Amino acid sequence: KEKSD
Amino acid sequence: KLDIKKTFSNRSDRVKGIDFHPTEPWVLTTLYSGRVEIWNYETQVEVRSIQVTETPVRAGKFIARKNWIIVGSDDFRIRVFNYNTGEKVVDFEAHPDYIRSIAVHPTKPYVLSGSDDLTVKLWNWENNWALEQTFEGHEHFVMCVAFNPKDPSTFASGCLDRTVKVWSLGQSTPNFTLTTGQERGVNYVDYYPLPDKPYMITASDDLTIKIWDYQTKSCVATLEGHMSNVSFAVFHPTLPIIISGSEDGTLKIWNSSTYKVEKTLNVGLERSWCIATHPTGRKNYIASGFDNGFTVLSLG
Repeated sequence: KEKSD
Repeated sequence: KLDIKKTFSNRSDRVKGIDFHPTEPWVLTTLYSGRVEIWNYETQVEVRSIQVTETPVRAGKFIARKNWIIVGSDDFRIRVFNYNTGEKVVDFEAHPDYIRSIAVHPTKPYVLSGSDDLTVKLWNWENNWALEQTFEGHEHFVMCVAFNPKDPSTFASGCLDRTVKVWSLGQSTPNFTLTTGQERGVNYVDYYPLPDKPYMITASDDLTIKIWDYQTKSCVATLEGHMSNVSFAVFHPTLPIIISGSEDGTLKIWNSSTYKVEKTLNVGLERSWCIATHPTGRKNYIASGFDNGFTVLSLG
């Protein structure tokens, strides 16, 4: 997943 | 005169969404832990809090005229709660993937949600939260949606596909697509609220913030200075400044005429994720959410 945080 | 004072700051799990109530001195935070909190920042006491889910809640807004908050989470759901009682009003799967952003129409009973499913969806609360439209066209996660406050029949969507699309309600294709040249994507888009400039602003992991003329589609300026991903950049609705925040841990206040940095703040809560400004500029309040909590500041 990109932009998980 | 810029004179920044900390009005209230508290620690919590990572704040992903944040919003001001327009008539009560309250701020809503939505957390990566699935919790949401409403604080009175003047008395420094919680109004209400809810363990909504176990997944991150990335998006949350007050709908003040209905006494609601609306939130969207990584479990794919939009939920709406009455903030006076805590009662859940509606709970539905909105997209088959994360929800990044929610916007509320100032005048009509519409909400927009933007998602990792590559769409923006329009929901109508006077029609049983019916899905009234799906805006398709983006090619990566939709990170941010925002209505044009001077014409809320249109709204802008910011995308990891390096574009902003501006759409009209009731029309299936964008009015135009802005090729930002922000090659790592757009995390955020916001409109300048005053009638003298047709401006929008975008923020990117490529460390830049850009100002756009949406009539001509030109880039008016590029603001550099952050050292890590820029999570947001917005125009202040009353003061002649832009406010941005970054994974470098700083907020920056930029002069909105000269596009030069005026002030850089490390509030010491690690990475910054989200922003709100008080809708009527009461005490010129802004608030930002971070890895380690939130802060509410009076700018002067």
